[PDB]
Amino acid sequence: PVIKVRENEPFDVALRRFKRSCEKAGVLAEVRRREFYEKPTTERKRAKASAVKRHAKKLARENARR
Amino acid sequence: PRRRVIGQRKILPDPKFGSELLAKFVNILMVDGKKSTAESIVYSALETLAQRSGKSELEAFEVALENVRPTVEVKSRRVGGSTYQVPVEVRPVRRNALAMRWIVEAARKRGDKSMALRLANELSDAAENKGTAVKKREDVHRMA
Amino acid sequence: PIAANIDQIVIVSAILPELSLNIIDRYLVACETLQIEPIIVLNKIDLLDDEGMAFVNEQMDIYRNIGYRVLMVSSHTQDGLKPLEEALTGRISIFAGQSGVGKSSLLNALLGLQKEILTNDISDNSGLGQHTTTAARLYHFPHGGDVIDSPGVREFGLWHLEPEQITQGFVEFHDYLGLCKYRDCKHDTDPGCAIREAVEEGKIAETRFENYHRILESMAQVKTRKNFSD
Amino acid sequence: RKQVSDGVAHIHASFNNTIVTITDRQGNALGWATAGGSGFRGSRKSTPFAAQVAAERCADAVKEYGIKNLEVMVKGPGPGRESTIRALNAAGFRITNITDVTPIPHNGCRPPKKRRV
Amino acid sequence: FCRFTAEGVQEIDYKDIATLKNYITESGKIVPSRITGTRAKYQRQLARAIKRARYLSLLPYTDRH
RNA sequence: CUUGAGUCUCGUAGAGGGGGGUAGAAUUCCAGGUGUAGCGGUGAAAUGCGUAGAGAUCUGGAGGAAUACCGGUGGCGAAGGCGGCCCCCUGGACGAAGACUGACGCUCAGGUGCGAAAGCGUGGGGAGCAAACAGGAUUAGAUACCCUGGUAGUCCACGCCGUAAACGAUGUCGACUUGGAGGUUGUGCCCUUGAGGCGUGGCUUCCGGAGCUAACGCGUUAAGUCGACCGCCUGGGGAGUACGGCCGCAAGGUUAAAACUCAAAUGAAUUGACGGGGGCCCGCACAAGCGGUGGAGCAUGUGGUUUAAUUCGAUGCAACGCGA
Ligand SMILES: Nc1nc2c(ncn2[C@@H]2O[C@H](COP(=O)(O)OP(=O)(O)NP(=O)(O)O)[C@@H](O)[C@H]2O)c(=O)[nH]1
Ligand SMILES: [Mg+2]
Ligand SMILES: [Mg+2]
Ligand SMILES: [Mg+2]
Ligand SMILES: [Mg+2]
Ligand SMILES: [Mg+2]
Ligand SMILES: [Mg+2]
Ligand SMILES: [Mg+2]
Ligand SMILES: [Mg+2]
Ligand SMILES: [Mg+2]
Ligand SMILES: [Mg+2]
Ligand SMILES: [Mg+2]
Ligand SMILES: [Mg+2]
Ligand SMILES: [Mg+2]
Ligand SMILES: [Mg+2]
Ligand SMILES: [Mg+2]
Ligand SMILES: [Mg+2]
Ligand SMILES: [Mg+2]
Ligand SMILES: [Mg+2]
Ligand SMILES: [Mg+2]
Ligand SMILES: [Mg+2]
Ligand SMILES: [Mg+2]
Ligand SMILES: [Mg+2]
Ligand SMILES: [Mg+2]
Ligand SMILES: [Zn+2]
Repeated sequence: PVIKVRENEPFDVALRRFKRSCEKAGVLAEVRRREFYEKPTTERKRAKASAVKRHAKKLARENARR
Repeated sequence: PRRRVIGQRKILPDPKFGSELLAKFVNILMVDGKKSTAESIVYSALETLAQRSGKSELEAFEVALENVRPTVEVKSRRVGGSTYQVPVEVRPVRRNALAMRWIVEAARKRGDKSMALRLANELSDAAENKGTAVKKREDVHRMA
Repeated sequence: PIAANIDQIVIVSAILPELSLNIIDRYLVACETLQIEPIIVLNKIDLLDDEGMAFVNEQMDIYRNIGYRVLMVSSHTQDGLKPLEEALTGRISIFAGQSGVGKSSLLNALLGLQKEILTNDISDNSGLGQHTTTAARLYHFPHGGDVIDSPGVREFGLWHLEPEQITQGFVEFHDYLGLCKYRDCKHDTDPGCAIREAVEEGKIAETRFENYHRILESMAQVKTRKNFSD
Repeated sequence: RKQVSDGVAHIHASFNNTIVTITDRQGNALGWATAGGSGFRGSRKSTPFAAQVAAERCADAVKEYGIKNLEVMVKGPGPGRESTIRALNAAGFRITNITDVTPIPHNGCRPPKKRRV
Repeated sequence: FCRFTAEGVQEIDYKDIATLKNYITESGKIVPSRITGTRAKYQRQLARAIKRARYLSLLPYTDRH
């Protein structure tokens, strides 16, 4: 979020570090996931589905070679 | 090209200046395969251009096309699912052709009774960044 | 088909259930394609105030200015039916229109059928009325001829009709066929569209032109079905 | 009219409009622009280039204040956040400090329903 | 990674502000355990300590405040 | 009698429960400061708000509700469920070692209790959200989706309701049966120890062997192999309906038919077809180009119209300088 410029620093590098900082916090994803209410049932189902997809991907990572 | 991005073929230099760009110019100006008419027109226009610009007529052609060559142009993209314009840079080989194309069409629009004269006049105004050839280049830069 | 061996249709519209310069135009196009003589009636003028009557007549005249028989009748007060009765005599007339417009009530008033037997009549609620009459029944006119009560309808869309048949259906367009410089003149923005300028100077009803265009574009939406209509 | 010589550029990058204001470091406003008041309307209004325009549209009317350096506080998800300050630097302004002040609640309030688009 | 267990710590202390501040971002957010490498019980102790510190204003809740 | 069951001693982890404080963001509102002309919203708009000064920004205030990050395939609880921090009261589980009692056990018709959300009663509270409703758009209509508002409700106290796809669609308890990779939480030994290696418990996740299953799949947390007890089923509709009983303030809940009607209804899986489902890979399909057609005159074919006859056939691509 907060990025303070130094003396004799090009403005472009300051811009790029500020944007990469703000996107390191994922603030845009935060303000977008809080735009509309999400019933906890849908939240739970999507979280669980993402998790099982992650498990299946990590399984495919190690079942091909073995 | 969906599958094979084929390479472009080579053009032969012009028998009066050995200049690949001049040959490309006459190939662009050509109409109905009448190469001889085109070469007559281009040599006449180059020589009168030389008379106004003094020495180095082939070089005068080079700087004329330079003063109107495009750097940035709008490009269409359907990735969004709707028509989307984007400003993009142009490779040198392509902007050469774009400059030549803009020159020849502008000359045809000029009229005044002779293609030789139209081409020469457009080239002469192009050499000094004028003649509306630069204005068409300027407007497509503004559209970035 | 709704009813056969018909001689005349009477487009029954009413201000309260819905006012639709679009359904009337769709009906006019249809009956023109079917060569049946139409007639426009507007029911329930009792609801409109005298100012409102002068506000509805100066666009009901749109059709009487192209010859269409346009009448205004109040079924509840039996007001101005008498010319409708005259126009109904000795012909076969199907009463058509949206649900709630008063087609059944108009028939009760005109036929003067015995009190024991009357058509179902429920009042409209909120935006649109119920569909009371779900049948098509013939009735013998007292003086002469026959009428037919029909069920109310929502969409009289015309995807079966060819696009040219819609230009023919608008009777105020024959005065300008072949006057467009582009022969295949879609007439919307094509240069030299005669009816474009015709409606620019007020020769044509703007609402009619817009309705023509919008029903054309409606046919594009309903051409999705691959079923056949021949 | 009065040269503070130092100040702050506050941005407001909504998905509909971008609001760029200038003020003293104390929050009393001097000049403010908007992509809406910039002659861009509708989908044309919510464009990054519209915010880039509003940048100068704000910078001009505070030349009398003539703040030399400035710190920018951008808040909002709307497109154009970076382009306003990119344009502002192209106007000769020097950015002392960039910072994001996007309001984030800790689960404080119920947001509106999901649009069944 | 897993420095706490590696030092066999018994309880993480909220009062320390030099040690556990290696576990928050500049925005003051508790860094997840996937990257700090700390273990579950110690991650929970860390979160509780950090919230305690926040309450007594030794650590900021956010960079803004 | 002590092996099942239970007690005691010492510790561990935990959004377990009830009550009370408190914190920091954020929304809204009020008041004030700066200051201009728009704000807001959509695919696009409009309604709406703003010159009395909106929106923006700063300061102060008020109120309600919820606790980003931690956060997890994590934990706890009989289930429903439980998420800031702290205090008070309180339930369960697990581990090591040892002592203690001595079958004290399992299941459970009736019965009792708990029990998401919505809803009901009384009384508070009400920021945001939002059935109903008001309005603007779209549309035949929009009575919907979208937009601007917005009441009950959502929160608290006390009662009532007692139902959910209350689901793992898998009753409880016990025993036995090949393996692998994890997560979490105890604990022993050995290490030079952080590490690290040997073990040994609890809960939990994903594969998979035998075996089982209609198949899908289950697979030591079985849907395997067996015991004990309970609940439930007997084709699809009619119907979880009628009547009666009980319960409820009411909404309704529970128990629960029959007449009548059909030869099906259904579960899994197979092949294809289709999708306003995805992944592609090609094609002058598009893009990039060059020249056209579409306007004019004429040539020619066709439709139509005409005619005594304008012979017949070809009619989306794939008929129309076609048979000819
Ligand atoms: N105020 C008013 N109401 C009228 C008038 N004529 C008829 N109505 C009422 O409007 C309603 C029309 O219902 P009905 O006649 O069945 O409608 P319909 O147009 O025949 N079609 P549908 O059967 O589908 O409803 C009835 O309540 C009728 O009594 C009239 O002149 N004024
Ligand atoms: Mg009727
Ligand atoms: Mg279909
Ligand atoms: Mg909204
Ligand atoms: Mg003994
Ligand atoms: Mg019982
Ligand atoms: Mg409730
Ligand atoms: Mg209540
Ligand atoms: Mg009340
Ligand atoms: Mg709403
Ligand atoms: Mg409307
Ligand atoms: Mg309480
Ligand atoms: Mg049940
Ligand atoms: Mg069940
Ligand atoms: Mg069983
Ligand atoms: Mg029991
Ligand atoms: Mg398995
Ligand atoms: Mg039966
Ligand atoms: Mg019942
Ligand atoms: Mg192309
Ligand atoms: Mg032609
Ligand atoms: Mg023929
Ligand atoms: Mg034949
Ligand atoms: Mg041919
Ligand atoms: Zn026309």
